[PDB]
Amino acid sequence: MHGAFSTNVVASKELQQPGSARSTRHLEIELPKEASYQEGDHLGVIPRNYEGIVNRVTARFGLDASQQIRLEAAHLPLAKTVSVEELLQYVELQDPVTRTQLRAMAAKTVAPPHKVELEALLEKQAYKEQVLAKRLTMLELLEKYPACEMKFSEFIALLPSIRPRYYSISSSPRVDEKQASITVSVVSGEAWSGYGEYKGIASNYLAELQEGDTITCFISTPQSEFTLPKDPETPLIMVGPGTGVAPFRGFVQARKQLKEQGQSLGEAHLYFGCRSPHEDYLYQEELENAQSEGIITLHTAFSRMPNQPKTYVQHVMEQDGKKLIELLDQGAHFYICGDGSQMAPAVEATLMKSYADVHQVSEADARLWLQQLEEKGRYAKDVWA
Ligand SMILES: Cc1cc2nc3c(=O)[nH]c(=O)nc-3n(C[C@H](O)[C@H](O)[C@H](O)COP(=O)(O)OP(=O)(O)OC[C@H]3O[C@@H](n4cnc5c(N)ncnc54)[C@H](O)[C@@H]3O)c2cc1C
Repeated sequence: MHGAFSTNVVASKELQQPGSARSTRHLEIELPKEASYQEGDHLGVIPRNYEGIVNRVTARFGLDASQQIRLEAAHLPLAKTVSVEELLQYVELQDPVTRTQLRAMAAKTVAPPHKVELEALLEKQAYKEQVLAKRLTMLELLEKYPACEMKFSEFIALLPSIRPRYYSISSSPRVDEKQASITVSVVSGEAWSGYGEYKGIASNYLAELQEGDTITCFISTPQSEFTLPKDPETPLIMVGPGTGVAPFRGFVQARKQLKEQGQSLGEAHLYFGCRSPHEDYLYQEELENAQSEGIITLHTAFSRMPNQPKTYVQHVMEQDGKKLIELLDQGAHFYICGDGSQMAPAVEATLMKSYADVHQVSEADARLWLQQLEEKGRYAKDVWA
């Protein structure tokens, strides 16, 4: 289920502070009559490959972007004439090199030591350590091996089809049913492969869009429900550092409308973490206003404030253990969003340890407690790698 539609960008702006070395974007997108969404839904984005990486390919093959050509034997337009540059928007250009890809290159290689090296990469250990660990691509190996006689049409056909990227919708449909926002951390750094500068495909595509540009996307609803309790007095604990705040911005906007409609709201704790308020404290103004209107209680942790200890949300949670565990005993829902590889597990461990300490039980009893909480639908994750 990818029921995709084309539509316009209504806003696009930077969320980090002037002089941050990093970027996080906020985009507002319009939705057509047929689409609709709910808090905790995702936007599926079909991205385009950026100019830099398209030019690296046409340069390697000595081709002009506009050169029309036709293929025949990825989801490629076959038996149609189509330029090179548009063919190149159908495929992934920076996935690790596959074993099929390596064999194809080896077979077209006429410098013998270079063939020995490409074949070396097929072995189990080398493949794990030099290809997969560093995310070494076919493109980077073609640039390294200019006398590999592979040709464009064989290149294009060996590549995977371009995949969508998911973003947690950061707005509530209770404010505007036909407009949705996303919050996009921009992937950028030195390539782990060693070949220059790395840019994440969808995130840099999204970062470069402007008001009036079009975008192809669809609404996706996750198998794991990530929604507010049915009763607005049921207490919430939300942990969402960095771009993890995204779905909680939707939660905040929802609660704010429910209040404006006379509903009473219970406690809602938002644990937010970032480097610094001088840098990446996304939506600070909105979140401080929300807190002032009693929509949330806000707890921050800063990793890089001069003259302060490095603080993460789990450290703050641990200080607040007693209170957070009493809340969960009264029927609170707990939510985590953001980084699933390090932050989520550590937050989970701190929650269980708070339980163990408060209720004087074993770690096994604390683990069973969390298991039961999840099975009741009260412990939800919107995390990613
Ligand atoms: C359910 C879900 C919800 C999500 N919600 C959000 C969200 O709300 N906001 C958000 O910003 N993202 C979100 N993501 C992540 C998002 O979908 C994209 O994966 C992310 O934006 C990166 O995709 P990309 O195309 O820009 O980069 P890609 O081109 O796909 O590259 C991604 C890969 O590059 C790797 N990489 C990173 N740095 C380097 C480097 N220097 N050298 C080599 N490789 C590197 C990454 O580890 C990753 O493996 C979500 C993901 C999921 C699954």
